[PDB]
Amino acid sequence: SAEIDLGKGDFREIRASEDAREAAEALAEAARAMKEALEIIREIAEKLRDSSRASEAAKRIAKAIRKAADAIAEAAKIAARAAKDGDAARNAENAARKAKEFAEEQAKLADMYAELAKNGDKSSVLEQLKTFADKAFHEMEDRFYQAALAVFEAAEAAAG
Amino acid sequence: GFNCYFPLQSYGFQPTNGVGYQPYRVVVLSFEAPATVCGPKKSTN
Amino acid sequence: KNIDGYFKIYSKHTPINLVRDLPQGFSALEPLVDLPIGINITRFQTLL
Ligand SMILES: *[C@@H]1O[C@H](CO)[C@@H](O)[C@H](O)[C@H]1NC(C)=O
Repeated sequence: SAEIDLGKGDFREIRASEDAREAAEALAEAARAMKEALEIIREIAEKLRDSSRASEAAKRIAKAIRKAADAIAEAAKIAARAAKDGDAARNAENAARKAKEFAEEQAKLADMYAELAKNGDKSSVLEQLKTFADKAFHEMEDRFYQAALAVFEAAEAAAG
Repeated sequence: GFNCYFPLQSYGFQPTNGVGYQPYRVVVLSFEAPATVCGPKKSTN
Repeated sequence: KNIDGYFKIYSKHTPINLVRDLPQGFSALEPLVDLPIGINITRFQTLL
């Protein structure tokens, strides 16, 4: 019952055992990190305008993907110990692997695309930026959502 | 990858996906020699 | 014949008691269908 604009607009303040609440602030290292990631990459999806900005913007994005990579794993973890249930906890540890790695794989790659935006040869590299960022932005929200309800699914498993 | 991309892209359709992400069904009918397709003209008593 | 994109077709079937002469008869051919197919027709070949 808390104003958080997730996918399809579902809004919550998880009502379960306090570790699931702790899987709501530690997951707010992700739940607040996802909905911020899909807003600044949303600023880079087409408001990408400057090669000079492309250098450090992708870096902050890459550090945010890197931030997101080890945030989504950090959200999917603590519930699985307080999870009375096992079946609904499988996805989170998978997402703790899958969502982290998929974010991780681009988190480094965004850096190798931030370095290519570092020097900033706007003749072609911006077309690199525009193609993976949306690809990532499509991938990150896809990866977000898959965890974004699998991370609460473990918190749901961690209810009692 | 890495400056090389498939011309494809997968919609990820899961039971939980956002309502704006869930699959939607769309019909687009085109209007446009003899003209044969005609609306039903209702008769009368 | 094809007019106004309508290829009309008229037919008529009458028995034959003659050998090889287009009979000195008289019959009106009548419509069968009015095909609304927009096709140029300049050539035509039969099928047996
Ligand atoms: C006949 O051929 C002409 C070629 O100029 C074409 O424009 C026209 O559509 C054709 N008509 C039909 C009924 O196929």
